Amino acid sequence: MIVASILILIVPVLLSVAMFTLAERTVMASMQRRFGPQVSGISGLLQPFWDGLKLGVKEPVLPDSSSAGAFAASPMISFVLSQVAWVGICISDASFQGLVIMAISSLAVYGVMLAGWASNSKYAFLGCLRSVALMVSYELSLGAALLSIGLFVTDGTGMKCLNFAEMPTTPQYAMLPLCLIFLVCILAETKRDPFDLPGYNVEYSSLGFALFFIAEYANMAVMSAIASIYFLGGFSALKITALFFAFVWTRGTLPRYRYDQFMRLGWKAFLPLTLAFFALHASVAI
Amino acid sequence: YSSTLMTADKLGPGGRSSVSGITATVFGANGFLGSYIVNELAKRGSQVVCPFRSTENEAMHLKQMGDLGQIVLLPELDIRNDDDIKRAISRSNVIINCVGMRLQTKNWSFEDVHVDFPKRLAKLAAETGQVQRLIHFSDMGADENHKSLRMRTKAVGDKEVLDAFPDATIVRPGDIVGIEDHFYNYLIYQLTLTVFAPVVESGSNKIQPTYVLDVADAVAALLRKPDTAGKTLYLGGPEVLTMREVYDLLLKTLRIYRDDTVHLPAWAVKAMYKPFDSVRRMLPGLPMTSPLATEDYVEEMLRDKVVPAGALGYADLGIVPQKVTDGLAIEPVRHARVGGYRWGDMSAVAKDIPESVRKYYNI
Amino acid sequence: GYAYARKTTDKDYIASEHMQAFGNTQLTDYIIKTVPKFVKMAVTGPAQSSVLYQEPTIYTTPESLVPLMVFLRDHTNTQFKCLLDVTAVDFPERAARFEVVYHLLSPRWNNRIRVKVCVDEVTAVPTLCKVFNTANWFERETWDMFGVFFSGHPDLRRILTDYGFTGHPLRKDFPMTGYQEVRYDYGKKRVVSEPLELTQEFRYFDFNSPWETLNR
Amino acid sequence: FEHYLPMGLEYRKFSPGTQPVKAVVPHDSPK
Amino acid sequence: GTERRPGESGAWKQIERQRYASDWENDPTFKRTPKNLAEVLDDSASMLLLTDVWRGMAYTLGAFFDKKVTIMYPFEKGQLSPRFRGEHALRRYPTGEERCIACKLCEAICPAQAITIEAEEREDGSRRTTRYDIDMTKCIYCGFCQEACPVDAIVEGPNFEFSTETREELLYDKQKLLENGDKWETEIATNLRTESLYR
Amino acid sequence: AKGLEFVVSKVDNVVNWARAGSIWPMTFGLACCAVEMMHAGASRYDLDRYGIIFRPSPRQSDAMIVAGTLTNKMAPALRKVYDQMPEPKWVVSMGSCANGGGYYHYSYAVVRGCDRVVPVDVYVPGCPPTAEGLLYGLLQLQKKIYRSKTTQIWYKK
Amino acid sequence: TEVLKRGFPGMKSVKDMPIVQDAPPPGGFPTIRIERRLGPTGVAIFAGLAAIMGYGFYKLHEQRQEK
Amino acid sequence: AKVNNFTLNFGPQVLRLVLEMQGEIIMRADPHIGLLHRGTEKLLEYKTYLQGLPYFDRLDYVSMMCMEHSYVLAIEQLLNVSVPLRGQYIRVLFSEITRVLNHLLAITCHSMDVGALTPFLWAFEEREKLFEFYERVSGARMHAAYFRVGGVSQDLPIGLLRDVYDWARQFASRLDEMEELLTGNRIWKERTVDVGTITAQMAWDWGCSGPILRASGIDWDLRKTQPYDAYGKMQFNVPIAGHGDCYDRYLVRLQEMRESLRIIYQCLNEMPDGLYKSPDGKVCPPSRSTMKQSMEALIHHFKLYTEGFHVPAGETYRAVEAPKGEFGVYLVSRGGNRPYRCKIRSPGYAHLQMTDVISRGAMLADVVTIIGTLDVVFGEIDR
Ligand SMILES: NC(=O)C1=CN([C@@H]2O[C@H](COP(=O)(O)OP(=O)(O)OC[C@H]3O[C@@H](n4cnc5c(N)ncnc54)[C@H](OP(=O)(O)O)[C@@H]3O)[C@@H](O)[C@H]2O)C=CC1
Ligand SMILES: COC1=C(OC)C(=O)C(C/C=C(\C)CC/C=C(\C)CC/C=C(\C)CC/C=C(\C)CCC=C(C)C)=C(C)C1=O
Ligand code: SF4
Ligand code: SF4
Ligand code: SF4
Repeated sequence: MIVASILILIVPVLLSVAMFTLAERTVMASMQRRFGPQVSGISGLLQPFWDGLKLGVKEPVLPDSSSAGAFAASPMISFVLSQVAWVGICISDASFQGLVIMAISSLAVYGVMLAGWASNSKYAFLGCLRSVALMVSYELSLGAALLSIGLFVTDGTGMKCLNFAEMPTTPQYAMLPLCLIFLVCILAETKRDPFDLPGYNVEYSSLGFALFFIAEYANMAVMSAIASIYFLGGFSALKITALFFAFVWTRGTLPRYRYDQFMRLGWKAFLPLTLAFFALHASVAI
Repeated sequence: YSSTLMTADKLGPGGRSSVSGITATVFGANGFLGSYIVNELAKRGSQVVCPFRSTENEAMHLKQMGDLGQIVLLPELDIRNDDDIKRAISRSNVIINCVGMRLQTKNWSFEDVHVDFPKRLAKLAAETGQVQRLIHFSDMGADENHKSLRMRTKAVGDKEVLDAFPDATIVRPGDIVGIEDHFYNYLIYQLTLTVFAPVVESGSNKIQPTYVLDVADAVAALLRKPDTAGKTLYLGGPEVLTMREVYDLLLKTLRIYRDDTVHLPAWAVKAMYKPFDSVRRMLPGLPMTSPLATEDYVEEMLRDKVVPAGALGYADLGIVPQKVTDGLAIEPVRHARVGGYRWGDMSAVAKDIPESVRKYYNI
Repeated sequence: GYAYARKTTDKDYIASEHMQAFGNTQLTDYIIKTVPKFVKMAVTGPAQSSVLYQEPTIYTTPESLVPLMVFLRDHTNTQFKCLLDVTAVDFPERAARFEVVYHLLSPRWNNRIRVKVCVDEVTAVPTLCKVFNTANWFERETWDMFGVFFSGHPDLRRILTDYGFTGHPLRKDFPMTGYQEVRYDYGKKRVVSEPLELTQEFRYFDFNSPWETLNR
Repeated sequence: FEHYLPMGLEYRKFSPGTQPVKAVVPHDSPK
Repeated sequence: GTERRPGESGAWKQIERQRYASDWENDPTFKRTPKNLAEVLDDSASMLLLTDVWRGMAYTLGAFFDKKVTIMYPFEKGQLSPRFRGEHALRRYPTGEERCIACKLCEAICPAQAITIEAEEREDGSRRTTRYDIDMTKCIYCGFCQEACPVDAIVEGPNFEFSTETREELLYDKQKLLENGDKWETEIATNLRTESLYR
Repeated sequence: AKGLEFVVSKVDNVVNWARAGSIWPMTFGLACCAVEMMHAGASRYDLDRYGIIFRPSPRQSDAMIVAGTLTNKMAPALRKVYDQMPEPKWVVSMGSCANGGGYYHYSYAVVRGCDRVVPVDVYVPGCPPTAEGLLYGLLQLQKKIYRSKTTQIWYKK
Repeated sequence: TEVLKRGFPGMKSVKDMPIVQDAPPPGGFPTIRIERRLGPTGVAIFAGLAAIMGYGFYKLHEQRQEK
Repeated sequence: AKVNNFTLNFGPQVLRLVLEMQGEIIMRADPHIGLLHRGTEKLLEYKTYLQGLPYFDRLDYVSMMCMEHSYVLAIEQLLNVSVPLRGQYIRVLFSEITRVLNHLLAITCHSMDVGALTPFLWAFEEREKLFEFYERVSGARMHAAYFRVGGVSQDLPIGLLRDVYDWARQFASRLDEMEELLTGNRIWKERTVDVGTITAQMAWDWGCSGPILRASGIDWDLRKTQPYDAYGKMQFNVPIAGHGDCYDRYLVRLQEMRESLRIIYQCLNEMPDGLYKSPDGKVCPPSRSTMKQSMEALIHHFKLYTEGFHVPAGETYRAVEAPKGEFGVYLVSRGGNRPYRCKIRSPGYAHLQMTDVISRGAMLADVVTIIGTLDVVFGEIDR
């Protein structure tokens, strides 16, 4: 029954990832006064499936100067971690569920760094360290935000936890600036605009590349569900769609930062703000 | 006919825009050897007609090889149909056969490819009257008394070709090395990517490998010399090697420090390869199947494959063949070594190199 | 560094009367009288700045090109601060077949001038890199195209042509299509240079009338 | 705020091959 | 707005300069220091809580709900004019005789040398071409040949959709150019009935 | 036999529908013709509507669009980037310069056609071709992809 | 020759030849905008934010006591 | 310590750059060019003066008619040819349409290199409208070959000024909605403010021109100091900034689009009736009706389309305020129907030479901003 529940979870995750990448193309097109994919299937509804099948019959490039095992292992590790994080969202009852998902998302750094070590490109090694530095820098603000969230999460028996079923079903109006910081931290983790300067998958083709992008979009959906649980009073389909629309909307209208600019932002703005909010919420919670 | 083939219509000094006067049909032009032959003919200003069975994507690389109008591409070739063969040779004074096979399939057997098609090709070539030369390719180990089926069907087809077209040249090269070959590539796929590499007996059978560019030059040298019509030539490199020596050279070149080969008796190798040979028919042909995983390869490994004494070889064509073990021929296998090819520390010789060069290379 | 924005109103005028009269009429005689050893020949002709005026052309030796250019940059009446280009023209009938040409612009008084040096293939021209910073790439291009060596340049190397390119293409005796051409070889697996062959050779049309009077 | 994309007949009402008035182009001066 | 701030400076020399000296207060393009409480709250609501990102977001959301400028090719087309320079073509008189008389003016004016012409006299004494080639891969589509022709024989027609799969299909000889003219004759005549008022 | 051949033909139909509807080209914006290729990707013509995504790396690229003149200095770099694309791949030559040298055909510095360096599937004529003409050429390349039958050829080997 | 092109029957002088070209309408075209044309007070924004956050903190206190 | 420079190769895929870094800070930049050098200066010696005119469209192929202008003016000065009034007005009007096209592409490609994708897609539809204006008068969307010696090639078709006025009536709104995404945005400011600063002395010492020169506080516009055609009649302002910034160049370029709109509106109301070509029949070809009815016109048509006019012996340098700066042609005439030497001066060649002194002290993510703000096209750089 656990294997059945996990496969029944896995099916809409992949279907949703295909529909997310189509919806990103089409919403980005509608903001730019065009159409986006319409030809490939009726209303363009077959475009992600033909992208996946095109990459399926695409030639796998295995460079004969790299280490083949780590090269194969990097997108597998990314994909596996995304699927495991989704299972932790929906098929768990653990006491420290948010800490579990934070631990899983801290493991997601390895696919980037294994891709940087494996492929023998000069600037893949240069960009992997930058991407890892960005993700590493914003993980701390995510953790301090979780500290602020957990100060008010108590179940019926009186025990404090990070269990998702014990979270309240009303929006957390008291933590609006922390919610905004959380959303920009999600944007920084997924390497989206305005942090998309670093790429690391420059040597990958066919289904290894497809695994990289499925992992990226599934991680975006994980973080969207986490933000909707923590701040928006629950996990729902409408909230997932609205937050995804917001992320595409921000990608349509903004330019990106330099490397040192978002490093200064994450180490001089977001971390002191989350720590100061934690101290204020701890003072309130007494 | 004699040397009017190479002289009578030759216009221009011999580059891409010149005219050599040769109209040639190459069967199996998208293959390993055929692509090099088509490049050799077309770069001197010859019209080359290329029929093919495969998809156009696998034949697109032949389109580049000649000037406008000189590479002719005919898709959907069916060699059981005489109309396609008749259309493909209808303007050619040279026919070159590179069609061959290594494994049997439920649609194609060794006799269909090595016997029936060369016989019908030689007959249709002799019917036209304008074909002055027919170059047929066979193997160095071809023999009617061979236990391997492909060598026997090749020798039988050689006999049929020399019967139906009496001035056809039979060419019998050894193992051909190249970037896209079937000799070092499968041996490297056997040294790596497998738990163990079987070697038939002691590996003391002798071979004479040769380079693909030398065979491509040999075809043009045959087309120059009128005496070579009706003859049989054996093409082999300047070194005679055993299979154990070839394996040792590949293991030294690849920089592998663990000999994963094991020497096995021939019955054990045949017992290994027997389950995937009784099921080779009723199957359309599978990808990534080695041509060394057959009993015919085991029978070939129990014999020498060298140039016979007194035979016509490279020297009668004026060609000094290149070495196969070292030089440009061994450079592709040097790219598959552990870690990468790479230069080195590059600091002993950068001592008296000028100023901007060391900083450019960050030495 | 001149022509700073000073008037906040719309200006309906170009220059002043006295300085424009001096630049358009007296500048040739002025340059000849003040620095006579620098000038060997002068032409006053159809005016780079506008169709309505006249402007000078100064001929000088290579031994005094740098002091003349420093004088033309820094003198209070001739403030030629901008060097627009350096180029060459080939005259194969002359003993010294090259004319190196320098154009200058004066933002202070809305003027322009042209400076010429005549050399052959083996006489070096002093560089103007220290006087004008744009002289670097233009001298590199002139060396690339004509083979004029500029002595004292920091790094005189070719800038426009191919990597192994020997030969100077803008000479009159260099062919339009050149000597070599480029193709991909399937056997060598490399892009290879070969001697030139053309499918259709270039057709030269000789249109020139035997009654025409203007040919010089 | 002026809108991009004008509607029907508000821009390029006549195609250049269906000019509504014949054109008389001077090619020489009367002098 | 185009105003500057100490801190929003993109470089390091100016960042070091603004935090160690007050030379930026002399420059009129800088935003001045807030002087009272309400100005401090306005500056903080500018820096924190964004509100400059939000104006661009409101504009792009307005564009999301606006009209689109995409045409559905090949069911819908763009807009061109009778002067448009497309595929070259050779023309006839209404009787069916060729207009071309082998004057070789279009071959002389062609800056690409894309035209090759040979001629002799026809069996009825007429002056006509025996070869008229246009290398369409050498052509630059300038229209100078159309200007040089004194009998309106060579034109650039209104066709732009003529991509092929082999390059030998783009070396036009005389017969194909006459076939193009026989295809496009009515459209070419309609275009030339307007463009003869100007040329 | 009839059923399995019918299934194999439908596998070719689906694979060709996928490959033609997911062409990811690589941009060589060498010259003039690149601006018309930018106009093809813009909101009026919308190359993204047909499933076309421009990719920066050759490893994810399905096609090459040579849009501009090719010089002797640029030819080995173009060849090297072409060799790094994985199979199956196509080449679209755009404009007179890439087609046959064009206006620079008799120059000492220009390759007379990108045919001389790489093989080409579809030639688009013009100097420049319009963006709509480039759409016509890309739809023709899609038609060439539709006529391919890869698993039917493999089934009869 | 120009009289053959633009002249009309009964034209007395060469100065009477018509001219019909692309021209602006009588009076010209109307004028257009050339230059650039262009929020709430930070006190108001901070007041609304403080009101929302104060309501949130009151709800947090109430749910804490209920728990 | 004794820190050696780390070097980097930046793009075969047509600018090649060899950088040196001391960490995250660049110490040197060396552009390697010639990947688009097609030898057009040699090929122009083998063409007649009309034959070599479409070479100039393919130098700065974002701004075509402005490249044609300087070559035509250089020929006209040596020929002593006067242009009629309507042709001068048409040349000014289409030169300003060309400047608007170039500035739209330059600003939006710069903002796309920085990371903002929407302004590109917004501005290219306006670019499509101005391409339709090119096509309606020349039949080509880009390489028009419209400007000729002594005037323009054809007259304006009836109905063009009506549509140019209808576009100009809404272009200010388009530029306004363009600036709402970029001008008051902190990310764009933090990318552009104080990046790659150029002072006036460095601008004149490095041969700068165009909107670079105006952003460093220099009042120098060739349309106001050395005017050509009817630019002296035009009433417009020169925008001036004083930091030498990327941000200041962006603001100057937007204001220059406003001023080009002002000149376009003035040309739409003062367009005169009359000749658009010079009446010298020994330079300008006759009309097609005149050629088919008079013997002298047919002789002049035959000779002007084969041998061409003979330019008298001499030399000139003529320059135009092209939208990237000063574009100039040095024409050397021996007396024939072919140019003896035709040197082409491009502003982007001089602007790209400055990347060694402009990128010093910057980071890797600011190189693309510097390259984008110099406004370079390699057709005119690599002739
Ligand atoms: N070292 C070597 O490789 C040696 C080769 N030879 C012989 O020389 C020739 C070289 O072949 P090689 O290129 O080396 O290996 P290939 O397998 O690459 O040659 C195969 C060619 O034959 C074609 N072909 C095979 N079967 C058929 C068929 N039934 N109908 C139509 N075409 C067919 C293939 O087309 P498709 O691609 O569609 O299958 C391909 O073009 C062969 O005859 C080989 O036996 C001799 C000595 C050694
Ligand atoms: C601008 O952003 C974007 C990109 O750049 C970042 C992109 O690269 C892509 C293109 C890449 C894609 C779509 C690859 C990632 C997605 C995949 C592979 C889809 C996953 C879907 C699955 C597993 C379900 C499909 C399988 C089915 C239904 C099974 C079929 C089985 C049978 C018929 C038996 C897109 C669309 C995009 O927008
Ligand atoms: S349009 Fe131009 S390139 Fe084409 S044939 Fe005519 S003159 Fe030659
Ligand atoms: S097409 Fe016209 S210009 Fe060309 S040769 Fe014929 S008649 Fe003369
Ligand atoms: S074909 Fe024409 S438009 Fe295209 S790059 Fe060449 S010159 Fe420019």
